[PDB]
Amino acid sequence: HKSEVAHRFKDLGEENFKALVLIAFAQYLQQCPFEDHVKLVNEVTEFAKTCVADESAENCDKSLHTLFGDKLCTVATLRETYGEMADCCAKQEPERNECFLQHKDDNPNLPRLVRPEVDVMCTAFHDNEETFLKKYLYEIARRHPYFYAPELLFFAKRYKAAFTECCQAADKAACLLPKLDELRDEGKASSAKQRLKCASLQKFGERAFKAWAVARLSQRFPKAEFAEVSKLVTDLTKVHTECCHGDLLECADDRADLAKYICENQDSISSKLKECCEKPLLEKSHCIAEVENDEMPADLPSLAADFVESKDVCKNYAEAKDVFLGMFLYEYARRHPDYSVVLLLRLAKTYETTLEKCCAAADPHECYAKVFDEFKPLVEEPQNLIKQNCELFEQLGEYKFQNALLVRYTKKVPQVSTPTLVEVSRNLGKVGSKCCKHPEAKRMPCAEDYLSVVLNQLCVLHEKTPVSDRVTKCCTESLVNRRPCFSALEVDETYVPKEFNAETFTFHADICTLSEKEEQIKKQTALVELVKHKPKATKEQLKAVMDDFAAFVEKCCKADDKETCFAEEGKKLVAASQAALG
Ligand SMILES: CCCC1C(=O)N2C(N(C)C)=Nc3ccc(C)cc3N2C1=O
Ligand SMILES: CCCC1C(=O)N2C(N(C)C)=Nc3ccc(C)cc3N2C1=O
Ligand SMILES: CCCCCCCCCCCCCC(=O)O
Repeated sequence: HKSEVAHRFKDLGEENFKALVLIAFAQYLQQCPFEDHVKLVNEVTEFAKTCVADESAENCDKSLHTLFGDKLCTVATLRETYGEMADCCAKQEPERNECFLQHKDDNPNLPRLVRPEVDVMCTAFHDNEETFLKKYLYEIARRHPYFYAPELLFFAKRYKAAFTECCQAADKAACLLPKLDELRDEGKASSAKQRLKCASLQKFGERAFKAWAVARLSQRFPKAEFAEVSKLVTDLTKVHTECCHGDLLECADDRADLAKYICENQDSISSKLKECCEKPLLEKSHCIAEVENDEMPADLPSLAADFVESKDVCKNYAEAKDVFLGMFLYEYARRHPDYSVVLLLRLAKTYETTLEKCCAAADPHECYAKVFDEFKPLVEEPQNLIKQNCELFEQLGEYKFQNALLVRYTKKVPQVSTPTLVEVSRNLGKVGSKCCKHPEAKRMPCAEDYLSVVLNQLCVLHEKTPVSDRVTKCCTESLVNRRPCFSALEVDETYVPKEFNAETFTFHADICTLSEKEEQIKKQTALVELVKHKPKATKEQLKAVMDDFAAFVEKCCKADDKETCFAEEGKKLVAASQAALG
């Protein structure tokens, strides 16, 4: 109505409002201490209540951006702490706001957040729950300036549930830690995806984004009309554009609008939206974004009717290429919730290439008549990888599967650093343990989603520390040829064995007191190193060596006077192994 703040306050509720204002300020004033942020929040909340009480009270008519900017420009240390940014206060809206986004550091030099001992966490939680959770929101928000504030709040609440549930438990640690580790993972995954989507829109452009969207939305809402999907793809692209620019308000209003639109037209979009559409304003978007795929229409024609057999294919195509290709994708995707999005893009691209040639050929219909046959090998490549890799994972376990990946990628890109190879391999191993659990129907989408982030993170590191032209080739390839380009990597013939280093292969009894995760990482680091030294070793030779090693440990650890055993037997092992691998 007349007062924007009061409106949001009433819509949101005091609790969420305060949470959001806190996240907002922390995302910009990433450097100010916690105590300072709490004060601003109180002041803004006070102001808010004033406007709710009397919508005509002073300033209550000012816009959110203006109000937000004015308070921001209140920090006296502004110039001394952010310098350049303070200059923004001299500008006027909307340049002031714009000037602020331009100075929001996407990655500050803040210290890593250390997880305290479970007992101190629980105690702090019980003694001052309110500030325990706000501190949490503060620390996270300031480290992820672009994380969509509301998603952040969603994470906060699960964070609180974990403490409520686990601090009462008989065995707090066994209950809390795992929930915390999972939260961190999901949080980092979610954050990495948001950045990934924004980066994509930048490099690859809008068209490619809309394409990605048509496909994903079609698998989700297979009953919706193409017209509806187009409309959505359009608004969703605007949303991400604004959300990527960093402006929280616009981002939020766009998402709110999209969600209501969807909920009002839900009976013609998807049946699986009842649940999501009842939830509170703050959770609609979140819910809808993760809503389960709907059941697909029962009486659905063969694509080849409208896209191969038809006589007016080139006519309909020439008439509006993108649109036609859009309908193709839409048709292909809603019949395949089991394909990864990028696979659907590959087919679409293939179809496009074909139409581009064939529509300028003698008899078009004869040129593009067998195009669908060109899809089969494209669809099959990713399918067999899943099958082959998931079976291997069912046999060996996550850990031994991770060891297999280690041997496999170290041989492919020996140049990469050992610690990097270890991390990426463990993560890939995780993708296997979380996706192979599902039935074929959902394996590909699962892998696609996790692999996209793992691969991008891979590219980022490497981008900073280049080591191989091949990796950079794949990393700068189309985000549709990316995974395939990495799958096509072959053993490196050139790589010359690393000079033997005795130190690298000597172990002390400390490895026994080490924690599993610690032990594994130590063993795996030796593994990569072994492979870098003897890149021609075969699975059998390696297998054999690892076995001896297995014993070696179990033998030394769990045996009177361990230190000695690791220096005596260790000498033997290392010597024998070298001869074995000549
Ligand atoms: C190095 C990562 C440490 C780290 C961590 O444990 N976090 C956490 N906790 C405490 C559950 N929750 C998060 C949720 C989302 C994001 C984006 C980040 C975190 N957060 C971290 O940054
Ligand atoms: C893969 C899920 C398809 C998908 C979907 O339904 N989305 C949606 N709505 C409300 C349509 N809003 C978004 C808001 C935030 C994020 C991060 C993602 C989406 N968006 C999607 O990407
Ligand atoms: C709303 C209609 C837009 C859909 C456009 C269809 C484009 C499909 C081609 C695949 C795009 C991948 C980009 C590329 O690598 O060339």
